[PDB]
Amino acid sequence: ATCDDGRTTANAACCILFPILDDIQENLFDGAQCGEKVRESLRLTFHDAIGFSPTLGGGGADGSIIAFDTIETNFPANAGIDEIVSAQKPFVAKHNISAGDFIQFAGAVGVSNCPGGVRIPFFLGRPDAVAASPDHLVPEPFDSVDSILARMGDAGFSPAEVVWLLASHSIAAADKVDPSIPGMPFDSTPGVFDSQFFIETLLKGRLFPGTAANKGEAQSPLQGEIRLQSDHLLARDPQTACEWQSMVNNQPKIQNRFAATMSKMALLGQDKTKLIDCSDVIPTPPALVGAAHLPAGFSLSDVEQACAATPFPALTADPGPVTSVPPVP
Ligand code: HEM
Ligand SMILES: [Ca+2]
Ligand SMILES: [Ca+2]
Repeated sequence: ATCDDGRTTANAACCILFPILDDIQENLFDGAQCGEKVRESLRLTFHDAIGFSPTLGGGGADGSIIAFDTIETNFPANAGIDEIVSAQKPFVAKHNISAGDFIQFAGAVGVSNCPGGVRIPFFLGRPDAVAASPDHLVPEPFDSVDSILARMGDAGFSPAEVVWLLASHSIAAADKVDPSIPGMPFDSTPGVFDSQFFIETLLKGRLFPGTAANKGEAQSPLQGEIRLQSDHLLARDPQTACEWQSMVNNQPKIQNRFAATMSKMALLGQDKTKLIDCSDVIPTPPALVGAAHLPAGFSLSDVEQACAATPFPALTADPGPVTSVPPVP
């Protein structure tokens, strides 16, 4: 099919997505930047979709977190999610797209803004949300590895898939984990979708980045960087450690596994065969910037070898003394 200006798309239905693309790039993503709203939008795709259980209920990737926002944004596990829900609501109302479609579309478009990012498949046609998600379906950073893997598994994700989805934390920061110091990222490159998150979580912890250890927080190897306890444990757990370590300096795998598993997550509670493939609408992301490295002042001795099958790859450290991670703008 073709759109008004002759651009090819596999289905004519996808043409309605282009004005939505332009509007969000300009008015949600601050001129197609990989910034705060991109990160919050990626996070929202998860908080919307993970509200899904074959036995416990929830319609999954159905836009319920927007359509029933007063209920869902008040779940303890959804702390801080109100701001991005509130920012996205006018776009949903203004455009001719369901809330479930908009959330996943905004996430895929956002990721395409990030250097090293990957194009996530996108399907159009999710119905309006039917009911609010049940509470207690969103994993929390203080949950045990077994609890987290059981909840994600109930939703349909294997431990390896949990690792692949956690590539999202390569472009991520926290406001609620430690309320005193908002905007500390989970890796040293929160604006670059790269392997630094998997490297840095495997380093021996050194400090608590604020003035307090908070619930759900582990020791961080870097000042200005925050480490979730869930990430700390998943990096090292036998169920996940070899998968975690394999992401290190493996950009093609990070991209490929993230795209595939995000697509699967965006379809929770949905039937892809009743939807329309509009993947070709998502822009090509900019290429990776920077390279895999240990932070400056670190050596391979700082790695906590958790994978038994294979040793950590022999990365080199950035030059100079150990430095802090600047807060995200
Ligand atoms: C599997 C268990 C997970 C846990 C326990 C977890 C936990 C967290 C926490 C505590 C935050 C910080 C919230 C705050 O204080 O502001 C966060 C941020 C974030 N999460 Fe995860 N997460 C998980 C999985 C995922 C998945 C599957 C995605 C996929 C899209 C994702 C995407 C993000 C993003 C992009 C941010 C950054 C938000 C921002 O920069 O504003 N997370 N996560
Ligand atoms: Ca939902
Ligand atoms: Ca990064």
